[PDB]
Amino acid sequence: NLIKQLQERGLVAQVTDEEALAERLAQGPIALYCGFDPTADSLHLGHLVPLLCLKRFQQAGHKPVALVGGATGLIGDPSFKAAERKLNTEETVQEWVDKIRKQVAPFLDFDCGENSAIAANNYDWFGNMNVLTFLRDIGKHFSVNQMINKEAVKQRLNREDQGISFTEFSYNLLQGYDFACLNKQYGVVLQIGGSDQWGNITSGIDLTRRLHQNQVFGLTVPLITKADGTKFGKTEGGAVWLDPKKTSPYKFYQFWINTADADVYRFLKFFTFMSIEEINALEEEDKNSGKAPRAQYVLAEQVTRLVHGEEGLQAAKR
Amino acid sequence: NLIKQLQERGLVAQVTDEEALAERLAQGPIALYCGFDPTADSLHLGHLVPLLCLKRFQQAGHKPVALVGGATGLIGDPSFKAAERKLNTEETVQEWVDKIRKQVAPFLDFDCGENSAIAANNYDWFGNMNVLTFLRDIGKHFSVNQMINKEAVKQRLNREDQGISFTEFSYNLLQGYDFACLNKQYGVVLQIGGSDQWGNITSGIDLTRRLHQNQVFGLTVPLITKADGTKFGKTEGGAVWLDPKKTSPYKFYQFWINTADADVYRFLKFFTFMSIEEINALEEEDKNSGKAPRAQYVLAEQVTRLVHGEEGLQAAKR
Ligand SMILES: Nc1ncnc2c1ncn2[C@@H]1O[C@H](COS(=O)(=O)NC(=O)[C@@H](N)Cc2ccc(O)cc2)[C@@H](O)[C@H]1O
Ligand SMILES: Nc1ncnc2c1ncn2[C@@H]1O[C@H](COS(=O)(=O)NC(=O)[C@@H](N)Cc2ccc(O)cc2)[C@@H](O)[C@H]1O
Repeated sequence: NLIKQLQERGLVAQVTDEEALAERLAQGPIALYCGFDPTADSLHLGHLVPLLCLKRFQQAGHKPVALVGGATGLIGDPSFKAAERKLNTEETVQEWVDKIRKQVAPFLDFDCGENSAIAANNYDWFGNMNVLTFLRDIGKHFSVNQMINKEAVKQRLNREDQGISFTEFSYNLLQGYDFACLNKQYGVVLQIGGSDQWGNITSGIDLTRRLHQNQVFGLTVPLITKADGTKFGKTEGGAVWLDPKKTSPYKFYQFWINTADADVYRFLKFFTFMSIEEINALEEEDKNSGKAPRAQYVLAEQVTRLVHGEEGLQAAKR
Repeated sequence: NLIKQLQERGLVAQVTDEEALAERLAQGPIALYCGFDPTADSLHLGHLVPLLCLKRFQQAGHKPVALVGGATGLIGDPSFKAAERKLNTEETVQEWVDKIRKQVAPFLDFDCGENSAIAANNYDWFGNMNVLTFLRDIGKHFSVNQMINKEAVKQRLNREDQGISFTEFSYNLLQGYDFACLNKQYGVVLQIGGSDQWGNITSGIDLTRRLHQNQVFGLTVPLITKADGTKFGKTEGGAVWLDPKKTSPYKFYQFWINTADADVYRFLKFFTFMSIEEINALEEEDKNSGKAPRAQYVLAEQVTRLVHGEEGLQAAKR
């Protein structure tokens, strides 16, 4: 039902159990979540993909759970990460964490009644948890042998000079517990994220089973990348952030206008909430027409409105 | 000096930096330590070897530091262990810690003067340590790449019949920190133990250097075994404990008095404080004499007195 709708938009990289998941969603409204680690004082285009999916699920009658890694942001996710990561101060991260929680709120409904979104921070439980308690209660459920063969960290253990500290090596467990922890208190039976989080989701699905005996699910979204294969979220000396202070609403609207034809339509399915029909109708429209493709104009006005509202939209034109 | 003296009686299997350690020991009195994890309500003959070396070191004017792993006892040292060591309740380990601590006290002098022994417990700094603090403050200094090639655990990894959990895989770090922690609060520059503890000692030496820029040392005593080869401190009633309640002084004395002629002398160098001379004069004595080797007698006399004193000695004779 819903999963297939997302597949139409091309926002479905993988699914742990496409049938049971599709069935559970049928039985009734479920609660899912997606994590966001503090690596800056603001999120960017890349992050906007998963976040938007949550809203998609919510409009479908589901309850989204946007979580901020106040704790995981202090260790670093090595998932398909070329090299080690910086250990930001406990204060700097806290400052960012508080900026993310507020930057995410507007994107979700926090009072729509039943499926009201909920903001969570893994620091709440990892920020006062003992080390021995962690290793014992959570670590005993992990095999180093299989932790090594996980793609997310594969290269980092085999390769020439790609190493990995014990710090980021345990990240997997942290995000793993998060799933179970959220499932235990909020009944979250689904987690979504980029294709690079598949390994972390898996661990979360497994742990939850041997911890609460609950069949949980995971759904990764494909990592968005420009047709010209040039990553995403970043352009020149400044990755397009969501904070209008780091990326002027005017500079934001311009970024979309500059979208290549080989992407514009694919981007509309990923960053807007337009029915796949009116989107394909727009493509077939720009095709037959001998005029300039108005797809970008649409794509720019849509996203700019979602991130900066009518205000920023009118600001990007003055 | 003292190093070679220990070599004379085969109590030294490995030494990190024999040279530097030699000069340091000569420079003046130092502070060493040896850990003993609570895996039972009592210690056995095997644990007695390293414990005695602490006193031997103390008689040399150095200060021994007998540490009880009130925390590590909850994790489990996998050093050269084929299987996963089951987890004991904090209530049980705590109950064992007290017994071991009081059982160790007698063996060391806790009020002779300056070189008074110290009773340490890693639970003091690991029991109230946040997981996030541990993972980064310590974990960042450890490389999974080299943790995997560690002899102590290389068995549990490169096998398809065995396996190691994240719990015991993180043990090394705990012991590593202990050395650094002790060196920072007591100035402990040396750690001793069985050859199986070499890996844990080394890790504690590099960690101390990376966190305090100090050069500590490590010395491991050979894992004493029986001539035939069978494990040491193991009989039909299980193992030979230092706890009278578990192993009567009578049964304790009989174990020694029944020592093979090929071990009786080594054991005298390992379990007693008789000068290497009188020990050799004793061996030379038995060598050529129609009588029966009185080495066994001497052995059972000495050891039994060190573990159960006069009371337990006269108890074995009745
Ligand atoms: N270009 C892109 N296209 C699609 N998705 C993208 C993307 N760029 C980033 N993302 C996704 O958007 C999110 C960005 O935040 S993130 O720093 O990568 N998140 C993480 O690293 C997770 N470990 C955070 C986390 C998740 C769950 C937890 O229980 C705890 C922590 C991730 O889901 C990432 O996969
Ligand atoms: N038969 C034997 N001959 C000689 N030495 C022996 C022996 N049997 C055991 N030993 C040694 O005597 C001690 C017995 O206690 S133990 O439970 O094995 N100790 C451990 O496992 C350590 N990991 C404990 C530890 C040590 C230091 C720390 O900072 C923290 C913990 C160890 O040093 C062991 O190597």
